[PDB]
Amino acid sequence: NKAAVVLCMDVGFTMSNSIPGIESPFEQAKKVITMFVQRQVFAENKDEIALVLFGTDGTDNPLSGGDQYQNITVHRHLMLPDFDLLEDIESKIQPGSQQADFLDALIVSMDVIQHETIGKKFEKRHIEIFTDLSSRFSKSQLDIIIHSLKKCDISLQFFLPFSLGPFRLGGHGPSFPLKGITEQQKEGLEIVKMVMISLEGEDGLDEIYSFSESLRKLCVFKKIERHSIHWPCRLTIGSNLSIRIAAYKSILQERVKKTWTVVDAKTLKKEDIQKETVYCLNDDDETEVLKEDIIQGFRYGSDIVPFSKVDEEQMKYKSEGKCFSVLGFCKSSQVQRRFFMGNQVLKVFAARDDEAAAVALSSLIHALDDLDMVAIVRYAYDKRANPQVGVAFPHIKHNYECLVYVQLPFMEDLRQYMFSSLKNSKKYAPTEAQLNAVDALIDSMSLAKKDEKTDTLEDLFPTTKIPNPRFQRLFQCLLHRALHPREPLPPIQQHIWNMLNPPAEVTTKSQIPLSKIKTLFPLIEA
Amino acid sequence: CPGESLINPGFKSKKPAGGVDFD
Amino acid sequence: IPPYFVALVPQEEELDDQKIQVTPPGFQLVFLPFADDKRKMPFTEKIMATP
DNA sequence: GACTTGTACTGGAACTCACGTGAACGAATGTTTTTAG
Repeated sequence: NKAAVVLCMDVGFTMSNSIPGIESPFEQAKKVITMFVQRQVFAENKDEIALVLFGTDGTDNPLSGGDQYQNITVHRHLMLPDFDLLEDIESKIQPGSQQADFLDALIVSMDVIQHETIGKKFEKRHIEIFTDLSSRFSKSQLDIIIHSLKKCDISLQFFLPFSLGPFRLGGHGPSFPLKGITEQQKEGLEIVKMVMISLEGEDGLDEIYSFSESLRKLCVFKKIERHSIHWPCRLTIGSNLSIRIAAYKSILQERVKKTWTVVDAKTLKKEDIQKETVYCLNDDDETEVLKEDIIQGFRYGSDIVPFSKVDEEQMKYKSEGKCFSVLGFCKSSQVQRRFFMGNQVLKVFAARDDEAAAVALSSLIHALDDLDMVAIVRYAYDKRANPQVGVAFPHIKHNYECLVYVQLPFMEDLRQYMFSSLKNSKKYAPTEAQLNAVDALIDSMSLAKKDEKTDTLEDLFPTTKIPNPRFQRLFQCLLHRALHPREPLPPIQQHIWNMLNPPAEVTTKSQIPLSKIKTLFPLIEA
Repeated sequence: CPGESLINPGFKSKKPAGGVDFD
Repeated sequence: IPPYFVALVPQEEELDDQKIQVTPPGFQLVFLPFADDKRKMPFTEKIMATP
């Protein structure tokens, strides 16, 4: 499953206008595109990327017939990204001295998508445009653009310097204050809104991001990310009732797919280094014993009991693999989140294409939701997988419904520890002033706000939408080392810290209560 | 202390695992 | 080691009729998944069930 | 002052626990190529 992405970028004079105290839009767009290319390259994704720049002095586009579609250059064709693209983005791409509209650039991007994707099969086609919307443009080709986009199945995404005192990139705050926007910018925003509505309906509004917002949203990869595989099984409620189901891994910790290979310092080759493991007895002679002369064993309280691998396999617990059986139903209040185990969460839907299984699963989910119940079930990936006991609870949304499954603990997996009570201690009991100070601190540091007469909490620091900074740090360090072999690693990028920190308003409001708490609470290190 | 395992002092005696017992 | 966003949920002491602690008082540390820790589910038409 | 015996103190190593990283095998599924009917 491959994809084609055409990145359209403005390099005009307006993009270079760096307002004091705010980074220029050109730099923010460069950072966003660099992040996208880093993710695409270092992830070893088989995705094709092309780059079109509109606003350059020259013209290097196929549509350069006469005096139309000028100041547009196809910097890179539709071929796999490499370090060359990153190097060009970083150093040898400078702002142009001419201003060009984004409509002819978008037409050029569609033409590139159509022509290049003639000898290759691509499941998805995406076009991303980074522009300021501060250039004159003509609407004569809007209808044909929309028709071509709809016919060719091409997705669209817009990135602008402004979203729909101090300013920080990815700082969970206002990037571009709404004081100074030019009229042409308003017209361009309205046109972009019209195009997005005409393409994806009302859902298209959410696809108009901002550089600062996009730097901490992972939105650029939304339309190219691959779906997880499905695990098919049969949910069993008895011995004669079965519902075909498919389970996906809704949540799973993401690790680094690429490992580190040990190489020799003098020569950077892994074939000159060999790693071997040896076994020796408990004798001064260090007698060597072959692997075939080794037997598995276990400790039995100061006594060693030999236990060969074949014997263990013969006598190990055996069960019928690939089972999803409902042990029973219990009140949801009897299952507590603190007891959740495992490292994954499963989302169970009906089978691929069948109305009967969907109806049965919907009936079960609705019954559980109405009765306030969850299903204690037995889960086993396959014959080898160790069977586990888990809880499946309904999850109903306006657009879809499913069963969320999370593993549950065993009796020996629970640790019984005793902790001294704090509410009945005469030495650690806080005073009224201390409680008031803590209450003031909590009030002054609320990450959720109440909306205007609608009773809908709004999250000010949605950490769930923040990408993992480790991957970005690793990618930036790898790129710096590749392009600068003879320099040390650079410091952590500022926007990473900005996105990893809360809004400055919270700290500003919390300054006073924190000082009050410090004065009231005496803390001294031992 | 009530509910303290005789075998291992300091740990409460865990009840035997019953399983699924329908009401 | 990379940092992780977590939530400290208050946990009040609870005792049964035997007067033996079963839920110690303190904070519950819950790990909040990052954006990349999630996965995208395939689109599936929603079919309702009759009463 | 030099040796011996007995007692007390104490920091380092052994052990355990828990987590992260990387490598290998097999199960289950899906997909592609080749060959007999």
